[PDB]
Amino acid sequence: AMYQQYSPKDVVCSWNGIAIEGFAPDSFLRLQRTSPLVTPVVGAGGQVALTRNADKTGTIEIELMQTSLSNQMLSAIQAKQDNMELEEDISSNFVIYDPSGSVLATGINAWLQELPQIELGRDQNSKTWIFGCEKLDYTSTIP
Amino acid sequence: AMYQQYSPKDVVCSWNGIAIEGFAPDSFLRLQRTSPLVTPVVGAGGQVALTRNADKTGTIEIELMQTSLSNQMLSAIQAKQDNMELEEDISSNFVIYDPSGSVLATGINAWLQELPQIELGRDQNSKTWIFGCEKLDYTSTIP
Amino acid sequence: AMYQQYSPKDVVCSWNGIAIEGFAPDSFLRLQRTSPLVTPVVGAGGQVALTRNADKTGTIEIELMQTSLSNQMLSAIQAKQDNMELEEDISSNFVIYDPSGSVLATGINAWLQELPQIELGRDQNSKTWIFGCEKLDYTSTIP
Amino acid sequence: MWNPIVNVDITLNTAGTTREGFGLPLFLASTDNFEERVRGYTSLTEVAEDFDENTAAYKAAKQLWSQTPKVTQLYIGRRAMQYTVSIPITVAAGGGISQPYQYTAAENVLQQFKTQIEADPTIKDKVSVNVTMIITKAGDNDFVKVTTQTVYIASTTADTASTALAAIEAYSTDWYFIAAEDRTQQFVLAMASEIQARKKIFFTANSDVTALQGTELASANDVPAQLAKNMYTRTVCLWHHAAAEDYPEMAYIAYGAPYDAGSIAWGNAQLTGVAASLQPSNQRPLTSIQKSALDVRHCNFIDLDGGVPVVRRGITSGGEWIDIVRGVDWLESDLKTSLRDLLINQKGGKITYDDTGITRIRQVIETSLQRAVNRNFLSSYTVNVPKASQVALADKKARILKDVTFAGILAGAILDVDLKGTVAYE
Amino acid sequence: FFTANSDVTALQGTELASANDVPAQLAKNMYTRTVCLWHHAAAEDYPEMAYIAYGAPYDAGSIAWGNAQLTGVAASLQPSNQRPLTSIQKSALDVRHCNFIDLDGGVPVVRRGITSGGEWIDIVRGVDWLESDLKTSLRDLLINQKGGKITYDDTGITRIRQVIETSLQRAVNRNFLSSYTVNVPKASQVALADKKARILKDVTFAGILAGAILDVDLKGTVAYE
Amino acid sequence: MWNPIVNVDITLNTAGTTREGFGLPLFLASTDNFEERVRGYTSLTEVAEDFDENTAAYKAAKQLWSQTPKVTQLYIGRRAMQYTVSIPITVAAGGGISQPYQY
Repeated sequence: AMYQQYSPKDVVCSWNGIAIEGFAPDSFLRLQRTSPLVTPVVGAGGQVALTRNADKTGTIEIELMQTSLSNQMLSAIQAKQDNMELEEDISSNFVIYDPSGSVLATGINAWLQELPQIELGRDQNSKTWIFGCEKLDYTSTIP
Repeated sequence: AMYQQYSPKDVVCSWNGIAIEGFAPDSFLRLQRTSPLVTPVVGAGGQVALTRNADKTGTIEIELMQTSLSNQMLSAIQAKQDNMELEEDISSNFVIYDPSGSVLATGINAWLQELPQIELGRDQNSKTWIFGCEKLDYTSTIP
Repeated sequence: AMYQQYSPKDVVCSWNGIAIEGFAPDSFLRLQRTSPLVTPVVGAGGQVALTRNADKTGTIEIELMQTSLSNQMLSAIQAKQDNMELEEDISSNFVIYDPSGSVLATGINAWLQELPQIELGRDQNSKTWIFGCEKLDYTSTIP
Repeated sequence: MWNPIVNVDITLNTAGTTREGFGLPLFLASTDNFEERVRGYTSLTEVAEDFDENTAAYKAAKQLWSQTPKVTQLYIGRRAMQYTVSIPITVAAGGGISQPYQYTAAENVLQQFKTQIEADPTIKDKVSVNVTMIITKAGDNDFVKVTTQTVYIASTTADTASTALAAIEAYSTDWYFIAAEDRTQQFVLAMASEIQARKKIFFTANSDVTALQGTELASANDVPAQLAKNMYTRTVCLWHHAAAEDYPEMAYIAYGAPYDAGSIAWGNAQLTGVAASLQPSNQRPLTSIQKSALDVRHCNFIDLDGGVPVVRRGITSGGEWIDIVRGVDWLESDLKTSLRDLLINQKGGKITYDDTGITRIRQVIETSLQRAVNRNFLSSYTVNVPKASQVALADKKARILKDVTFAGILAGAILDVDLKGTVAYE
Repeated sequence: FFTANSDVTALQGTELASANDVPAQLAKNMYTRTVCLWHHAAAEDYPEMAYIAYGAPYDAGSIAWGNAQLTGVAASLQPSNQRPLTSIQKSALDVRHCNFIDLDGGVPVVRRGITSGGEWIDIVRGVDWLESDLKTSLRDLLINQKGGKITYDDTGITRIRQVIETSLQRAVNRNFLSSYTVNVPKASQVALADKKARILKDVTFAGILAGAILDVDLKGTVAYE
Repeated sequence: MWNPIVNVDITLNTAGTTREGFGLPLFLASTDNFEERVRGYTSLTEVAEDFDENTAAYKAAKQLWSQTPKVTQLYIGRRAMQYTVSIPITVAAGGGISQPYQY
């Protein structure tokens, strides 16, 4: 037997009600936790006690093509959020749909954290957008 | 004469009662001690005295394919352990079976320490899971 | 064997009927006795006699995040106690619940002693509240 | 119903805490106060309802719960009974079937009763009658009682140790310690022989004065000497003068029952409210010669260090410490539970008969042995398993795995000290 | 055919030759397609359906029906005193190839899960599914020739070989089988009666089964040395 | 028969490992305890059944299994025997044929 087949074409990302499209040629998505699950402590005599970290935030980096139209939407969304009172909410779930199940995480209460760097040359350079999340939840299809 | 032949096919890893399968193309397993065995101290006159460290913990890094089914099992196991009281035990022996004897260590009272980073591109990227252990025991077949 | 695992998530503090939440990133709780248990006296000839101090008061310092909602509750509680007759009681037991048993003390007849200092910058600064207690009792689970 | 917003039931009775450990006690007594062959209780109050203060089945329970912390539960078994009638009635059977009988004004009266019983179509088939008169079991009946002043009644145990033990095991298998009311030489030896073929421990007491003399085990023939000669490693014998009609075995059981298996030492035990072993003739603590005589028989006793009674050594009749036996039994139980949990819960999959499936079993065996190593019961261990490429095909069709083995090493403890010194001006 | 039983005469006697209750008669006839379960509550209750539902929802040939855990079903109890069966009665059921609900010590589990003929239920169900899959795949090939032919020459025979091999590989992927072989006739040596009847014969194949583990035997020692 | 789902036979006797190599030992002794001219054993326990502790055929086997690792198997041969009678009976033959005699 062989495992399920991966297909970049059938990967869809969404946030704030819009769909993000125009993935870059390579490495168009990254997910990572901020801190590890456990932190061991070893005494001078060799005894071990475990600390279970409570932090569960993370980061979602999505990278797009230079002339993708999704760049305009994110800039337009960012411009709106700068003119909103602190009481108004700016976070939304970052949902990734992948029929192959190669992505195991979803972003709970994600926010926009950084803007892309812009570079120009003879060829096209990608643009990286960075997001945060209150809790990067890892789930699976229960065997 | 020539030494025994190595065979990746006949290597099996197990932990928490499940079998971990779907090794990555390269470097699918790593074992290492946290501290050295001895630490010399040299005085201004050249005398030497040896300190024998009591720490014996270690780390076991196992790396799997992007779409391997063993990724779901570990996520499902991790999700359960987050909803358990501190009094309940979460450690188990990490047993590696290798008929060639190229692996000399076993993990005593190992725990899950970190979750894999997720990246996507045109091709398939591996996923790294990291474990700890109270005592990374090195054994051998007595000559 | 290894000792019990510490977990900041499962630590709960309570006083005056309210629950105090929103611990700071580091060092969110401190407990200390005011005076030592014994005070030796040595004569000119070398003889020793021991004095057993009767004081058993202490201090409990709990530190919270800048925008934690528990800051409002404590300010509201303090405002009430300023408009109460001296005959009315203002002390209450400070109870700390910790399933790992890393905290060995409880505050008997604790009172609010100091208010936090407020500082603002580019980032978030914590706020420290200080309490007293008639008797900082050290207890243990009898072996 | 209406419940108060806050309900507070304050009382003045002080209470203590219980604890849970490996094994539960069972007391096998001659009784007819209930129909079931085994019945459980959780406190002395419940025991007092079924039994009176003067029965041994009540003394045994009273001794058990004197120690602290308490044992969670206690079981009581029922032995078979035979009843006898004479001239210086009512007959009951399993299921509450009761029939009275009467004749009015000895062999003639006994035969009248026998004829009335054998004529009754409701209860006769569940009992048997014979001529004094004797009434015993019959058919499926497991319970029978006779009660009633011109007629006299008696009772006596009517079964051997083997039969009673088998009949009680065929009802309830949840018990580890077993003690008995009967203290005759034959029953004790039979029960000791039976328990040896099982993973249980049999606690018994003794007060035979012939045990306190003679250091040669070859010539001695009292009960402790016979137990020692047979190497019954699963029998614990305690010497105590008050063993005539009192049961300190239960106090000794409760001393260590509440705690975890393989992590304690049963020697130098302190029992609350239990006096030392006294010579019956003059009520004075045993001399060292009598203690040695008990020692050669592997029989325990209550010693005085000078002001405090303490049970000494705590060894079985076979010479093996109680701690080792109980720890080994717990280890077996833990292995059995862990592998059972692995094999079950495969609800939709398989454990294939290849090296991948065998390594998974290796993992659980190693984890279950590490659990024992953590207690400081063992110190090291090893495991060996067969290769899936060399298993006989008969096993693959039977779906069973064989040839698994392991080894362990024990830790030990300290119970006595030897000391020497000197004093001088220099 | 799933059935239950509560005949107390089945719990005694280890010689199958002398026994004549229903399970013994089923075993004597080697009815490999009959599953018999012993349960006291089989008088007017139907645990057979719970046992069926335990494994019905899953794929064929990829599970084991032994050591099954059923929700809400109690163990097999002796009718006379409502106590779990003794080992002798379990052996008496065992010699009859009759199933039962055992207690590992705190949990009820149906044991073995074999038919009256001794064959595991898994093998029977997997073989039936394999036959059905072959039947569907070849049917899909033969149909859908809507405007063409499958000529009676080696070119047409190899096309059937291909689908048979694919359908057996589908079973190998489940870990039901482990290896297989296929043989087909040459078109140059087929009798002309078959060519007029438009039918293909003499196709055969073989397979090998995988297996599973259900019990464990263990020995060990303890010492100071 | 009914077998437990998990069977565990723990014991307290320490045990050692054997090994296999080239050649097996044979001990030629004067004996009459069995009819076959050669009989094999795998442990000292089996040897103790046929022979008593004071026979050389038992001492030889006891010496062999003192070393570690053990030898897998040991053979014992039987020499021909002649018997003598005097005045300070039962006669047996191959196949269990026995006949008593008396005067």
